[PDB]
Amino acid sequence: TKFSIYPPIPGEESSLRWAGKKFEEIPIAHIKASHNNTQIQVVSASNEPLAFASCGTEGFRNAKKGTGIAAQTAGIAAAARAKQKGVIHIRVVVKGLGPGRLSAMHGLIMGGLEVISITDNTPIPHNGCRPRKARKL
Amino acid sequence: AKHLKFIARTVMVQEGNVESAYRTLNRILTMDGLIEDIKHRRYYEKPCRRRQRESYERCRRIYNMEMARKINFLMRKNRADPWQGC
Amino acid sequence: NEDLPISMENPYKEPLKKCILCGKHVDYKNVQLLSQFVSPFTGCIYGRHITGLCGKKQKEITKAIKRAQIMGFMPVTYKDPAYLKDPKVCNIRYRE
Amino acid sequence: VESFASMLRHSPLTQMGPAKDKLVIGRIFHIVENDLYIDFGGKFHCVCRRPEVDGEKYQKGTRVRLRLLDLELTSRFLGATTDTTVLEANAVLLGIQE
Amino acid sequence: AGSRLETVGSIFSRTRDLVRAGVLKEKPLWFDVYDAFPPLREPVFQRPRVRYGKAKAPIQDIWYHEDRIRAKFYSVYGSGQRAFDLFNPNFKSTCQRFVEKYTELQKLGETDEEKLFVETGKALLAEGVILRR
RNA sequence: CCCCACUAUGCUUAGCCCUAAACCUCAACAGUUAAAUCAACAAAACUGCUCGCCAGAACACUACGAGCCACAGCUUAAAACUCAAA
Ligand code: FES
Ligand SMILES: [K+]
Ligand SMILES: [Mg+2]
Ligand SMILES: [Mg+2]
Ligand SMILES: [Mg+2]
Ligand SMILES: [Mg+2]
Ligand SMILES: [Mg+2]
Repeated sequence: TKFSIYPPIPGEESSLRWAGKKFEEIPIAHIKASHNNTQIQVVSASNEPLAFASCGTEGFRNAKKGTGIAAQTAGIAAAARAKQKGVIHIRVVVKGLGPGRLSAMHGLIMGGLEVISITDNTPIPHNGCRPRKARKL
Repeated sequence: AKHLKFIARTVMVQEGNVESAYRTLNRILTMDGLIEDIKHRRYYEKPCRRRQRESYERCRRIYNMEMARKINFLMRKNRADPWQGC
Repeated sequence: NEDLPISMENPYKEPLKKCILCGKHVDYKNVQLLSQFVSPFTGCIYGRHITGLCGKKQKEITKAIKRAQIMGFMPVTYKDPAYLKDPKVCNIRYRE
Repeated sequence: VESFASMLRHSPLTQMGPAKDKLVIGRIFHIVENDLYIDFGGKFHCVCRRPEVDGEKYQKGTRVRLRLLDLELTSRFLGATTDTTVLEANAVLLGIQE
Repeated sequence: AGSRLETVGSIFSRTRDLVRAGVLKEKPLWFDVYDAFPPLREPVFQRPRVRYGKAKAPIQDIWYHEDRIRAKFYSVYGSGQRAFDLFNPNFKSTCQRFVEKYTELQKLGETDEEKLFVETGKALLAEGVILRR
């Protein structure tokens, strides 16, 4: 059967299973990659928070938060605290284009969780709020 | 917000190749213009500057395609000289 | 002299090229057709350099897509998964 | 006496009409390594690559079958009042004339 | 020596004026030949002009009646599988034979374009020329 | 100038104010591509007809007068002295 990049539809039945569970039952790792900090929160399919870790909660301070190593450490900590609640497979939802966008997932993988899908949900307004002025540096 | 989740901007991983899935998602977001839109929306671009930039890119593209067409058209003559010596 | 050339419109003039939707009606309720010109992952409307449509039909498709989206017929942020297996008419590849 | 108008009207080139996708017979008159210069009766010759199949058979004076695409390759470029010409025809080499 | 103003008059006019003015002692070797057998146009320099507005070149497109028939043939039966031999001054293509038969039928019958086409096809098939639509 | 916070203001309604590199820096209509095309550059060169405007620089998007829902405002807009330039 040809592999499909497109996620399974909850309505249409599919044979894809991960440890006996369907796609819409897998826990979700929400990564927020800001410019100066990265946040990782693992939740269940029913939105029950299982684990949380950020670069600031792992001791990094000021500009050290906005680095790849800090995001990797936060991902490792979140993966550990989630594995302590029975999480193996996760669906990744990344938000933002910060330096920890990929390092957080690297940490999550290195912590023992298996990624089955990657989703981007960065806020893209269709021209809503007016952004701030450009810096004159 | 009011849409179904895990349908938009979503890529499934094949055989545990997470890096490949991420690079494919990056290609998709860049091709659909989402990445440049996000990067441009960080600060406000004035309407006059936006119009100038759009005109500049349009004319740049037109000129580049025309020059490429000219070079490809004149590339046919670049072969071994058939009348060497004379 | 009978062999002299005669004034005449070009008989070998090839028929002028047509877009795939020429002569067909674009309706906002035909979500299946309108879904063939949007990105599967973001729902963004493809430009004419990708769709290959003429300006008139490009405008028609754009207006129909916006009308269907605002009237509760078409999703905005993604292509409806039911139309993911329809014929591909857009010149775009994600190597996916 | 036959006038020029009659000659043009009854010329094979005139009778051929449009030159696109027309099968013609050409003759090899010059060879430069694997480049074959073929005259098919037009104003310009066409330069073809020696086929990988029975390439040895393609020698000077050989009769070949061609599919004409353009009698002369020209193109007007940006900022030019006159077309730029390569002084060659465009054709595809099909094979040798049995 | 003569004047080098190639943009004023022609070589003949300049040489003639300089000879009559006494600047040139003797006429050049070509002057008498030019005077006896002049060209159709005096070779005077002119700057080519780009056309604008409704000004158009007077060059006409070369068309014949049979071209229509040819077009329809090339649109119906397509390009003949037989190849053209442009080196032969009297080459006859399948389309040319179709044209000749069409004209003979027109001169020996009525004028109905579709009927002429169909009957011409029947006649060519009767003669034994393959014609795949 | 960089970071944070927050006003007038950007928004709607009813009135004002009447200014912009308000520029394609090309006045409106009609016509021509023939002449040496043509100072230069910009944006190929011209013709007919009409309205508006301009006659060295600066003084001066100024002073005075007049008009204006404008009162540190807008339109129109000089002169004296000075210079051989601009
Ligand atoms: S080409 Fe005719 S409607 Fe698009
Ligand atoms: K301007
Ligand atoms: Mg403006
Ligand atoms: Mg006026
Ligand atoms: Mg006026
Ligand atoms: Mg003055
Ligand atoms: Mg004033």
